[PDB]
Amino acid sequence: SCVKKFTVSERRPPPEPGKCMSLLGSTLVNKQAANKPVTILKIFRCPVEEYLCMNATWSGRLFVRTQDNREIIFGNISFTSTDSSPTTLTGISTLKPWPLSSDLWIHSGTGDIYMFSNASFSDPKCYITLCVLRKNA
Amino acid sequence: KLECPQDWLSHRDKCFHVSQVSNTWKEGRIDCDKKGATLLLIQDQEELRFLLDSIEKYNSFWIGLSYTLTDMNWKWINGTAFNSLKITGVTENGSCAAISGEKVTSEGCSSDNRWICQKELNGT
Ligand SMILES: *[C@@H]1O[C@H](CO)[C@@H](O[C@@H]2O[C@H](CO)[C@@H](O)[C@H](O)[C@H]2NC(C)=O)[C@H](O)[C@H]1NC(C)=O
Ligand SMILES: *[C@@H]1O[C@H](CO)[C@@H](O[C@@H]2O[C@H](CO)[C@@H](O)[C@H](O)[C@H]2NC(C)=O)[C@H](O)[C@H]1NC(C)=O
Ligand SMILES: *[C@@H]1O[C@H](CO[C@@H]2O[C@@H](C)[C@@H](O)[C@@H](O)[C@@H]2O)[C@@H](O)[C@H](O)[C@H]1NC(C)=O
Repeated sequence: SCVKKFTVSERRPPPEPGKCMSLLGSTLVNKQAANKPVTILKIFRCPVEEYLCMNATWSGRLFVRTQDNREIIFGNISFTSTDSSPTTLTGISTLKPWPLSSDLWIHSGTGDIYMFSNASFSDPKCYITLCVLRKNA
Repeated sequence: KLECPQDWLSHRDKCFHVSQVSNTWKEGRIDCDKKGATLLLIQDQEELRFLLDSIEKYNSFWIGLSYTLTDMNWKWINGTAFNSLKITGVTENGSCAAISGEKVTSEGCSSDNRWICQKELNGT
């Protein structure tokens, strides 16, 4: 089962088959707990729709901003959507050697970015490109 | 000279509140309204640089500027259309604006960021 939804964008429609769309941002998955001095674990998610319920590909670039306004792209990520199944992570690539501290890492299971609030850089963000596929692509 | 609220920054004809809490642009807008304020309306580069020098500055902060679907144009929450301050971005990647470091960037409205509220003078 898959119920078509599009909440990762509030002012733009999803692309038509077979067009693409650029998405920039990140969700704070554990928002309710995190918005309540101590260093805490924040979990971030790319702007990726779990119930897109259409054959599509997601291709994103993950980055942070340093204390000297420099953007560090620490990794690449990919997801696929199907008309019959929810969105699944299909791959992660990390910049080697790791350009950041141990205070941020990407989870392998999901593509979730785990960060400690004591980090000497900004919250992670994803430059995602959503490409919806034509019928029988 | 108007008395500015407790733990609020003061600069020219404005009072500023920087949130420590992250949320969507709409939730950020609601929060400023509950405080009897509005999201940040940047007057000039001098106002911008004041905030940068007194803000943790590497993170993104929602401002009172978005791509309104009724007008089909970038507009400040005060109803004034946006002109060239420049919004940076190679592509159209969102309908909501935020101060990113020193630059003004477009981002997805459903994203989670901190925000700057403002209380401005409008007479006696
Ligand atoms: C979306 O992609 C799926 C593949 O994941 C397509 O399903 C295939 O459909 C053909 C018939 O058209 C079957 O012969 C295959 O067995 C199906 N593949 C799988 C793996 O289930 C589906 O047709 C695509 N949907 C659209 C609208 O094009
Ligand atoms: C709505 O907000 C905008 C942005 O803060 C105001 O625009 C400024 O207007 C002054 C003149 O009053 C100009 O000198 C500035 O350069 C403008 N700044 C920008 C960035 O546009 C505008 O005044 C406000 N409109 C109303 C009706 O109050
Ligand atoms: C940043 O924090 C790292 C781990 O944080 C830990 O988790 C929180 C929730 C608390 O339980 C805290 O006591 C833990 O330390 C540290 O390993 C690391 O040294 C810290 N980094 C800096 C730069 O201070």
